Amino acid sequence: XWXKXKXKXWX
Amino acid sequence: ATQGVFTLPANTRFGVTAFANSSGTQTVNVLVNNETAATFSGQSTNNAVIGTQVLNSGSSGKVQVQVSVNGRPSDLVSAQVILTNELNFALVGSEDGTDNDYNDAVVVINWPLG
Amino acid sequence: ATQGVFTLPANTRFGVTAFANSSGTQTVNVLVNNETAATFSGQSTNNAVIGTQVLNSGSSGKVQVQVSVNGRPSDLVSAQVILTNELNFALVGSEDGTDNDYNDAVVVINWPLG
Amino acid sequence: ATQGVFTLPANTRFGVTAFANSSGTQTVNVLVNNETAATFSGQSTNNAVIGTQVLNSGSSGKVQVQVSVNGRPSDLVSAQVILTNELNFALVGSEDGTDNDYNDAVVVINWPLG
Amino acid sequence: ATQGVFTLPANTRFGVTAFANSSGTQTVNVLVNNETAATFSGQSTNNAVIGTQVLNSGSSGKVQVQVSVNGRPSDLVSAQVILTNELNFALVGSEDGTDNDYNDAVVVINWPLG
Ligand SMILES: *C(=O)C[C@@H]1O[C@@H](C)[C@@H](O)[C@@H](O)[C@@H]1O
Ligand SMILES: *Cc1cccc(C*)c1
Ligand SMILES: [Ca+2]
Ligand SMILES: [Ca+2]
Ligand SMILES: [Ca+2]
Ligand SMILES: [Ca+2]
Ligand SMILES: [Ca+2]
Ligand SMILES: [Ca+2]
Ligand SMILES: [Ca+2]
Ligand SMILES: [Ca+2]
Repeated sequence: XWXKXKXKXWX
Repeated sequence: ATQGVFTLPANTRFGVTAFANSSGTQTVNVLVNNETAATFSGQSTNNAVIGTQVLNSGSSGKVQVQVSVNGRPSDLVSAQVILTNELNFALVGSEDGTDNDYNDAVVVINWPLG
Repeated sequence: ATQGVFTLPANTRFGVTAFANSSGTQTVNVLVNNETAATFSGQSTNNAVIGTQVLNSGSSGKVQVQVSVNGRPSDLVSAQVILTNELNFALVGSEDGTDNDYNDAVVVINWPLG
Repeated sequence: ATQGVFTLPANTRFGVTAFANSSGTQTVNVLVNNETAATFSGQSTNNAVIGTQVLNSGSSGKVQVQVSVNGRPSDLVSAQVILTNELNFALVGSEDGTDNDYNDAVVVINWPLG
Repeated sequence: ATQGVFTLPANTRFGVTAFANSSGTQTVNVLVNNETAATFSGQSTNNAVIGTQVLNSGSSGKVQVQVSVNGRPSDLVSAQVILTNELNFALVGSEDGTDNDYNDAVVVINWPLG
C-alpha cells in the first residue's frame, strides 16, 4: 500500500 | 509460466497453511479440481497464520492457489520440493505491490499427512 | 549429512512453524546461536500447527531445528529453496518410527517477513 | 515474477551447463553483472549438453540466464535449492512454444566448485 | 534418511549427468529397478562433466544414484524440485572426505525430455 501512511494503514 | 498449480496424488489428504506479511488484507483461495475448497482472509505484517486446513485432493489431484488483495490478483511464485522421496512441499509466494518481496501471502501445502 | 541446520542472513527475523503427523507427541526445539529460542510440543495425526513463532537469526545467522519424541531424537531431512531470488523457505521433515513418511514433525522456516 | 536471475556469493567460481529438448535451435546467454559471459547453442530433442563452462560471479554476484529461439525470447521458470546448507543449485527451465514442457532449454548452475 | 533414490513416472526417459570436484576419481552408478544402467568415472577439480546419458525409468520408475571413490561409498544428499508443475530435477551431491562441500560428485537427473 503506502507504508504506514502516518497512522491509518491501508485505507 | 503458470504458478500456484500443483498435481498431487489423487484422493490424498493434504495440509494448506497461509501466512501474511503485508499492510493489505490477503484473500487466499484454494481450488481442488477447479472448485473452491477453502478460503482464508486476514492481515498481518508479522507472518501471522491467517488460515490452516486439511483438504482432500480428490479424483483429479489438481490443487490451485490464488491470492488477491481487495480484488487485485497477486502475482504468484511457486515450486514443489520432495525430501527423501517421500515428503512433499508445494510452496507459494505472492506479491501485492511493487517492492518484490513476494511474502505478502505465503502458502505452504504439505503431504502426506497422518 | 547434517540436516536441519540453516545459515540465514544475520540479524534477520524469520517465521518458524511446526506441524505434527504421528501418534507420538512431538517436541520441536528451534535453536538460534546454539541456544533454544522456541519450543513446541503436541500430538496430532491431522497436521495440527503445534506452534508458530517469529525469531531473530542473531549475529551468526545459524538456525537449527531438532525434533524428539519423549527424549528420543528423530531422524531429520531438510533443504532450502529460494523463489524469484527473494523468498526463502527452509524445510524440515522428521521420522520417529519405521514407516519412513518423514512427516511426524514437519517444520517450515520462512523469510523475509514484513 | 522475474525468473532466471540469481544472487550468488560474490567472487565465486560456479558451473553453468545447458541442455536442449526442442526441435528449435536454442541460444542460452549467461550474464554476469549484466554483461554476457557465456553463450551456448544447439538443437536436440534428447537432452544434449550444448554447453558447460566455469565462470566467476564477480564483485556483484549477479548471474542471469536468458534463452531465445531464432531471436524470440523463451518464457523462463527458475528456483534455487540448497542441500545440507552447503551445496547450491540454480535451476532454469524455458518454453519456446505451446506445449509447456519447459524443458526446451534447461540450465543448471552449481557451486561451490573444487 | 535414505538419499539418492527417486520415484520417476514409470517408463519415462530421463537425462542423467555427472560433474566432479575432487582430487579423487569419482565412480557414479545409476540403478534402474535395482540394476545398474549407467556408470560414469572421472576426475576433476573444475566441475568437468564425467558422464551424461539418457535412461528409461522402467516399470517401477525407481532410480538410484550411488557414488564411490577408491572403493568407498560417498555420503549423499539429495532432493527433487518441480518447476511450473512440469519440469523435474532430481539432484544429488556427495562427499568423499572431511571438508563437507558435498560437490565431489554432483549428479543431475532431469525429465521430461523431448
Ligand atoms: C503497501 O504498503 C505494500 C505492502 O505492505 C508493506 C507493509 C510490505 O509488506 C509490502 O511488501 C507489501 O507489498
Ligand atoms: C494503500 C492504499 C490503498 C487505497 C487507499 C489508500 C489511502 C491507501
Ligand atoms: Ca510485497
Ligand atoms: Ca511484504
Ligand atoms: Ca513416521
Ligand atoms: Ca507420520
Ligand atoms: Ca516446449
Ligand atoms: Ca521440449
Ligand atoms: Ca568434499
Ligand atoms: Ca570437493
